Amino acid sequence: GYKIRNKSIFWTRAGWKNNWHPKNFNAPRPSYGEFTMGIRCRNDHHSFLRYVQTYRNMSRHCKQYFLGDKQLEETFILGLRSLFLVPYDSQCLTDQIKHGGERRFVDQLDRDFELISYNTHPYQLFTYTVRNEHLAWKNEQYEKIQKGEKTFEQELLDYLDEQVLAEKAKLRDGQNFSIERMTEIALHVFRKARAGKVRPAQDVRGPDGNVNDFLEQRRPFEHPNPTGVTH
Amino acid sequence: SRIINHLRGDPVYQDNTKDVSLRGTFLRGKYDDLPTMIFFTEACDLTANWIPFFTNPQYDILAHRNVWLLNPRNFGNSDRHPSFDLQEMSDDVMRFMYSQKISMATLGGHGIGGKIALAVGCYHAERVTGVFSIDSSPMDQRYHEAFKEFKGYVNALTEINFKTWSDKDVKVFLKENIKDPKWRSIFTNNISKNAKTQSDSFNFEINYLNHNLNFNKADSLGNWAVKNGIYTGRAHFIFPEYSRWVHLATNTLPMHKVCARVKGFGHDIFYVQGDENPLNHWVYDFENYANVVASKLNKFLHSYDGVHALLKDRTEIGNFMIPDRIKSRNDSKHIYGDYSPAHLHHNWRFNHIYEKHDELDKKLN
Amino acid sequence: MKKPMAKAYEHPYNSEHHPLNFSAVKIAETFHDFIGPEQVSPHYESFAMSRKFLLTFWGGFFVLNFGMATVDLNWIMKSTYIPWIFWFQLMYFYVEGKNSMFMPLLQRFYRRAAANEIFTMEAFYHENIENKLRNLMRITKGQLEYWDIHTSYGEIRADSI
Amino acid sequence: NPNTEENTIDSDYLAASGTVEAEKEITSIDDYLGLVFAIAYVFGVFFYVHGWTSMLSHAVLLLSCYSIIIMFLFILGMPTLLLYDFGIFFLAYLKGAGK
Amino acid sequence: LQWGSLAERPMVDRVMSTSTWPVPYYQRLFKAYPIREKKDKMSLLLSDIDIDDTNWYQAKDFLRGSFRGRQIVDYVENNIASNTYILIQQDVANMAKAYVHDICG
Amino acid sequence: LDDIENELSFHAAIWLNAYADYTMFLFELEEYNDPNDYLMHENFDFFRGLETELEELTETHNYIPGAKDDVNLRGYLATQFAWGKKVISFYRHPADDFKCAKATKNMLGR
Amino acid sequence: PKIVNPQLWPNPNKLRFADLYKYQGVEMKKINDSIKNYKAAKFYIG
Amino acid sequence: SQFVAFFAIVFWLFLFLYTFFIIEKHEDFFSKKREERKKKLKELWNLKN
Amino acid sequence: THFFNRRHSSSQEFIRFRTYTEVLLKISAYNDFFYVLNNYYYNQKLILK
Amino acid sequence: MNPIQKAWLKILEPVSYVINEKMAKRTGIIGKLGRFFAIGPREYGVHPINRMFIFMNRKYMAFQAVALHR
Amino acid sequence: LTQYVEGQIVNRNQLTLKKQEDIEQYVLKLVRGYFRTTNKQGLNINSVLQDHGLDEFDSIELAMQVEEDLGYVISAETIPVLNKVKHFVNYINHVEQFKAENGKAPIA
Amino acid sequence: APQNLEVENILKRYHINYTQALIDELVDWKTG
Amino acid sequence: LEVENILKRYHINYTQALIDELVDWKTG
Ligand SMILES: CCCCCCCCCCCCCCCCCC(=O)OC[C@H](COP(=O)([O-])OCC(O)COP(=O)([O-])OC[C@@H](COC(=O)CCCCCCCCCCCCCCCCC)OC(=O)CCCCCCCCCCCCCCCCC)OC(=O)CCCCCCCCCCCCCCCCC
Ligand SMILES: CCCCCCCCCCCCCCCCCC(=O)OC[C@H](COP(=O)([O-])OCC(O)COP(=O)([O-])OC[C@@H](COC(=O)CCCCCCCCCCCCCCCCC)OC(=O)CCCCCCCCCCCCCCCCC)OC(=O)CCCCCCCCCCCCCCCCC
Ligand SMILES: CCCCCCCCCCCCCCCCCC(=O)OC[C@H](COP(=O)([O-])OCC(O)COP(=O)([O-])OC[C@@H](COC(=O)CCCCCCCCCCCCCCCCC)OC(=O)CCCCCCCCCCCCCCCCC)OC(=O)CCCCCCCCCCCCCCCCC
Ligand SMILES: CCCCCCCCCCCCCCCCCC(=O)OC[C@H](COP(=O)([O-])OCC[N+](C)(C)C)OC(=O)CCCCCCCCCCCCCCCCC
Ligand SMILES: COC1=C(OC)C(=O)C(C/C=C(\C)CC/C=C(\C)CC/C=C(\C)CC/C=C(\C)CC/C=C(\C)CC/C=C(\C)CC/C=C(/C)CCC=C(C)C)=C(C)C1=O
Repeated sequence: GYKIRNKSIFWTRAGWKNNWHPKNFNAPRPSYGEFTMGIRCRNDHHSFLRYVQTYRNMSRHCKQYFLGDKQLEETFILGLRSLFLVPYDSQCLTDQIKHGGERRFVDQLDRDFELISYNTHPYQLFTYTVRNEHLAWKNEQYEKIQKGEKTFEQELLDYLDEQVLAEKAKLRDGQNFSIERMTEIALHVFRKARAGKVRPAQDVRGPDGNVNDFLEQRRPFEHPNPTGVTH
Repeated sequence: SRIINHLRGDPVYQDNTKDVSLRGTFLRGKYDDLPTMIFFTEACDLTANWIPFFTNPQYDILAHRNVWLLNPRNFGNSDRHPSFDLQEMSDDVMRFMYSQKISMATLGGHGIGGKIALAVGCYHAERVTGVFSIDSSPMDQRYHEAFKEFKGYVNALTEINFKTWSDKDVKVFLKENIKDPKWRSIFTNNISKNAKTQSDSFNFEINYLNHNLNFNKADSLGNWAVKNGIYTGRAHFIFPEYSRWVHLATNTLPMHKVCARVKGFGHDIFYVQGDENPLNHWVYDFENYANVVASKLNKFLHSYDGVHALLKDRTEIGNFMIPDRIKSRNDSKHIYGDYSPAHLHHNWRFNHIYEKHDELDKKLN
Repeated sequence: MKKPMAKAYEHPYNSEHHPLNFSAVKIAETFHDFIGPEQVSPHYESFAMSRKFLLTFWGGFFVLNFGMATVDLNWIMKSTYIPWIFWFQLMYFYVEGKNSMFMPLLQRFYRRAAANEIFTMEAFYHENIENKLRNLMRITKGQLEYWDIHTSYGEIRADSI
Repeated sequence: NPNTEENTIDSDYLAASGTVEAEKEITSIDDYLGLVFAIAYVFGVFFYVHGWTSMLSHAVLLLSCYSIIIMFLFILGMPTLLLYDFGIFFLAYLKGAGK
Repeated sequence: LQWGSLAERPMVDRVMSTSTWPVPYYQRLFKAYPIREKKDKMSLLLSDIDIDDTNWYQAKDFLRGSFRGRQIVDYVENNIASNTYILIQQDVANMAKAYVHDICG
Repeated sequence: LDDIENELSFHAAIWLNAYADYTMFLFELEEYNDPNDYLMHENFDFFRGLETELEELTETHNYIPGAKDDVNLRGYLATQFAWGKKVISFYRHPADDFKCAKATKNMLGR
Repeated sequence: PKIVNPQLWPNPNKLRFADLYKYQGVEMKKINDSIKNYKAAKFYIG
Repeated sequence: SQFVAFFAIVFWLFLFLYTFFIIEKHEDFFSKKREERKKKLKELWNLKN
Repeated sequence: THFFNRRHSSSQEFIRFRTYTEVLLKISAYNDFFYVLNNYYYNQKLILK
Repeated sequence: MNPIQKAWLKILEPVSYVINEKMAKRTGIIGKLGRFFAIGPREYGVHPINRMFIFMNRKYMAFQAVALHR
Repeated sequence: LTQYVEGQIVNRNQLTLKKQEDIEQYVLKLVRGYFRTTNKQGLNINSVLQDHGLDEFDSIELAMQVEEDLGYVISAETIPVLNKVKHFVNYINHVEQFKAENGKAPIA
Repeated sequence: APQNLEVENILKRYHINYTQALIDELVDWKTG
Repeated sequence: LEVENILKRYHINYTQALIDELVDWKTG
């Protein structure tokens, strides 16, 4: 498609693709015991234990609002680990960060936990919204099954199972029903089923099989254009 | 066999410009009822060179539309007429669509074939859903170095007399005069022997073409006249980054000048990122150029081709309402408001799908 | 099928119209609700080019309206002379003079060129991401070749005996 | 479209060019960023940046006259707060060991 | 429920429109988005992520919906000496040696 | 034999799940066209989850662009001709300050 | 309340054209969210 | 010239003389975690991601 | 910057790691078509061979 | 749609019957008058002032959160 | 004392092991119950958690579950040394011995 | 149909990537 | 050389042995 042509795109004054120690004038310089009277420094060796406690806090304080959903707790753990494994897997040399990458990431996670303790972190609100929509769709499938009715997902699977039998009963020269062939069969059914949601299937024509739907249409009288002029 | 169907005919020299019939290869799509696409190859280029492009499972173009690899007049298998007027050649396609029972079709082209495809949209816009032009622009190319070489090769090809020259004489003449490797191979494959080993001859009419190019006037195939007008429909242009035919500096302006609905670069006009190579004009030979052209072609056919001008994409069909001009409808007791424009079936003229769906609609009510 | 949970937690202070947290996305939605959608014109010529004579009348009407109202227009012209000379001689180089004199000052151009390349990348987003997936689909298909070998082991064992 | 509208192109890249200067290690950019805005109306008078405040008061340069005072007071307090951060040893940080 | 013809495509793909003169001058700037609803569509961020823990976790979720799948999950998590659930086959050692121990009979 | 029959089954189920991920993305990508002609909030709806990540940056005051991105490609494109060409350091917060100060026998802390 | 329809044109089917009927509902839904804020602020304002 | 010299002396040079950053570290657990994490993902890197 | 990097900064010679939101969307926000395609693959290849 | 528009609809219910039912479907001058003054939901009924407040309120509030969170 | 379990409020019960055989059975059931643990039957007393798909962060989740079942308050300094099944068994023994000798819980 | 298998097996031994269009053209080339 | 030409059109690297098997397939 399109590639960056500038060969010097990742060059910095500190080297190639260096986002851990950008070059500045006030560079770090060593200290000597014999010659140093006093010092004001905030660096310590408390980041490791703060990294462990922050995980326990962020994990436990978030499970307070999971209502015991076991599958949500395990999903959250996988997501929480992806946030803590950033310094270990990134291309950036996190052990070479300017003034200590360990302290920087620990203080960054503390700001996240502060929002977590108040149940106002955007990851939390996003989890509640996503899970509610998922449970509403699972409850819809459950209520249809209790009524003995067939779900829309089960009808697709049974329809896909019968199309495979039809395509393989004519495939005698070759006998490799590859995953590529299976996929394009399911995708073709999906495109017709997706278009069928906005225009349902009334007759044998099937989902979205009416040409009259695409003739000239007008807004209903009880719902005109609310935002702009029509003429 | 089944997917590749090229109707066999013999070129007929016609005195009347209206008794001209076009021949070509038809490629059947994967699905039952799909709109058709009419594609024109470069001038003096084989239609078969585009078969692997349009029948590539990776690109899967036939999943969208049926493809007609059609030859223009004086080219390949079609009838011969000395005139190369774009309006007369455009009316040839309309008689072809009628004889083949095609109501409306997508138009494509490569190089000069791109000009021909766009000309049909200029003269018959109501029969054309869209135009996809590959490495071309509606501009006077009589002074482009790439066209001058093609014009020079056709002139040198008039020197060969098939009656007196032997096969070895022709092979030497082509290698020495035609330095471009692709033009050389194309012109060799155009040489064919008639029935009863009468003699050899080019598939294209070399006399009629040479006079058109050598005269170098308004009717030349390199020229784009103001007479052609404006194309009002959907148009997409794709060409290499370093193309000898379309220069990115100024050769895009003709697209805005002729095509009314072209938005600009990055929306309807793209360049394929590539190196400087005089053979980059033939995008189907290189996979890098072909992959980008095919993806942009699939995007055009799927979402932009045959969509109303004021709609963004095909996704807005049925959910976007277009403003109406006042006093535009015959009904006097009409409350003017926004409407969604009507989109019709691709061959509604020659089928009864509207009559059949009317009766199925009454069974519901 | 096991009975799923009735509902997850519902935050008592987060709504779709009044989101608790802030971002430019919600401001973008409230902004386009204010200016409204794109005012699509159904005509064949623009409004200004079709009413050039009429717009010229009202343009000069309001010029005369201001001119007839402003009795002291000459006092405003003279009071504007010094700031007109001052601000144009002071800012000439930074606006226009830099293009042919001592320094170019191409900072604003560099930002246009970076945006033009980003615009092009977005235009080819489909092609670039599809090429990236083809390599992942190649690795995925390479791992699926092992299950295809084991499925035929039963046929090999049957014919081997 | 952040890539076609030159108004957001200028403002986005300009803001990014300023915040990246936090790598120069002056101090917390979250602190002095507000001082940059006030300072920009002292020297921005040269570029007429104060034009949008012409009707906000009876003095066109009201915001600029306050900003030069803010710029003077907060710059004067920077060395004072630095000596406070040093502590009682602050004189050793300046001159070093006595003689 | 009706499915129509598998050989045909949706009617949206088959409907078309052509232009004529005169033509509206207006060029559309943006796509209309009057109502902020994009339900039932998956996020396009899930594009080119490599294999990870979410793959074997979601595999068990869908496998446990079947009888045969429940047997596979319980057997793998109990009777397979692997230090990870991200199973990667780079050799046929365990495959070939499992065949020679069975084809002897 | 039943040990590898169930091992290769779960192994295929993992990579079939990844195959379905890539397939369903290309399926959803068909409804996405002209990324330059969408509104700001509609483009973020296609890429659901980007608004949430943008809110986390705002609520934690990580308003330095590209600080939590491993490859700030946008940062490199903006600084191709910048004086003192540099990008923001990884996970740099605008409020943190690691400045030190020492007193030695020499002046100015030397 | 019921709205008198002149019936000068047939309205589109709700199942075939669902997007045309949604704007009215989401508009009142926004107001309901604002009323929740007005009621919850009774003790602070009071 | 005076605009550059003002900020280059009041803020840049002034803080260069009286402040600094130490080169010694008190903790280095990121370096050893990244090495162990790299061995855990060796099989995936062999597939060339 | 966030919208561009999260959609254009990935490369094939590096591993793209899943974020928190991308974990929740794959596991708890899949649509019906995704659910069908996985069970369709599992039934045809792992069960029905 | 807002409750004030619904309150208008309850009061204009007899007026809605005279214009929409009787006058609107007639022909001539009475028909043109009824179709022009038809009663229902408003076309282009959005209030830009209300929308202007919502935008500036959300934009200014995001600034308050940054300036206060120190 | 009560917690939600699948949307239902269930009273949480605490265990008191006070026996070597019961501590080993609890830790094995604890580690096997974790959804990231591989080769659950190959897990024994001398099993390194790394060999079963567990890292430093999984030990935190396991230590968090020990506080839920036993009522312990485990400090952040102790968690990173629990990398084997034997380590959990010895730590639980040390906590029971400490409370039996000092009459109070260890420092948290 | 039978001629398709003859060409496909020939292309199979040379481990050459083949498409149905190529086979249809080769088969048409044989009859032609 | 018709067999060579169709193979050339598809951009398939062909050996001399393949061409002979195809020619023999048609002639035989
Ligand atoms: C009691 C008696 C008195 C009352 C009686 C009643 C009288 C009422 C009068 C109202 C008249 C009817 C109103 C109709 C609409 C307004 C008229 C109009 O021309 O709009 C069409 C015109 C576009 O129409 P179009 O053809 O359909 O658009 C097609 C394209 O999309 C357009 O863009 P494109 O680039 O794609 O296409 C080309 C484009 C090229 O032209 C342009 O695009 C213009 C480029 C300018 C934009 C650059 C950015 C600068 C503006 C940024 C925003 C500033 C405002 C917000 C900030 C401050 C907040 C308060 O258009 C043209 O070809 C030429 C355009 C017209 C000629 C030049 C116009 C100059 C005068 C109009 C502007 C007045 C400015 C203020 C002066 C008045 C003092 C207050 O609108 C504009 O260009 C902007 C004007 C918007 C309205 C504001 C002014 C309203 C009053 C104007 C009255 C007539 C002028 C009087 C003063 C004349 C001084 C010389
Ligand atoms: C250290 C910086 C300099 C400090 C000196 C004092 C200030 C300069 C005063 C005179 C200005 C002439 C030089 C042009 C400078 C243009 C720089 C510029 O405007 O930025 C463009 C630049 C990007 O635009 P560009 O187009 O790529 O720039 C290239 C130029 O267009 C052109 O491209 P270029 O590659 O050729 O530029 C390279 C640069 C090379 O500069 C250097 O490398 C510096 C030289 C080495 C250091 C020497 C200074 C040593 C200082 C220590 C000694 C001090 C002792 C004091 C007492 C002791 C105290 C203890 O310029 C030169 O080549 C200078 C040679 C001058 C040619 C002279 C030929 C004979 C002319 C005879 C007639 C003269 C008539 C002049 C009329 C009156 C003046 C208008 O923007 C930035 O870099 C932004 C960051 C700012 C950089 C740091 C601040 C430097 C000052 C920038 C101005 C303020 C920007 C910040 C506010 C922005 C708005 C919010
Ligand atoms: C017109 C306006 C005029 C004024 C304008 C300017 C305004 C100035 C305000 C600036 C800020 C002032 C606020 C100071 C905050 C103090 C807070 C505090 O208490 O923290 C303690 C803190 C010391 O604690 P540390 O450093 O953190 O650590 C301590 C070590 O751990 C400890 O290590 P160690 O145990 O080894 O140390 C041993 C011990 C040893 O100490 C000794 O040397 C001992 C001395 C001998 C005692 C007598 C022994 C007698 C023995 C008799 C024996 C009798 C027995 C004989 C035998 C009997 C037998 C039975 O040293 C100490 O610990 C004592 C240090 C504490 C002294 C506090 C000094 C601040 C007093 C300020 C007075 C005025 C405040 C007014 C503020 C009102 C608001 C503006 O004090 C400071 O940090 C002082 C910082 C001052 C820096 C700011 C200077 C700003 C520049 C001002 C002058 C500008 C001149 C140029 C002007 C140009 C035009 C603009
Ligand atoms: C008008 C709208 C609002 C605008 C607000 C202001 C916008 C500012 C936009 C960013 C410009 C900031 C300039 C900083 C220096 C950039 C150049 C650089 O990094 O030096 C590298 C330079 C340049 O090296 P170079 O390699 O990058 O470029 C060399 C130039 N060429 C390539 C042509 C050879 O190298 C140095 O080491 C010189 C160090 C001198 C540093 C001087 C900095 C003084 C100012 C910084 C402190 C200011 C504090 C102000 C805060 C006040 C708080 C109250
Ligand atoms: C608290 O934190 C903050 C915010 O929240 C985050 C902000 O948004 C903001 C930004 C502020 C804004 C975006 C608002 C900007 C508003 C501005 C500049 C002025 C607004 C002016 C108007 C809307 C004009 C209104 C016109 C009128 C009131 C006159 C006409 C109305 C009349 C005569 C009605 C008579 C009034 C009454 C009877 C009073 C009773 C009150 C009622 C509501 C009764 C209404 C009755 C009926 C029948 C509708 C700030 C500064 C802030 O500090």
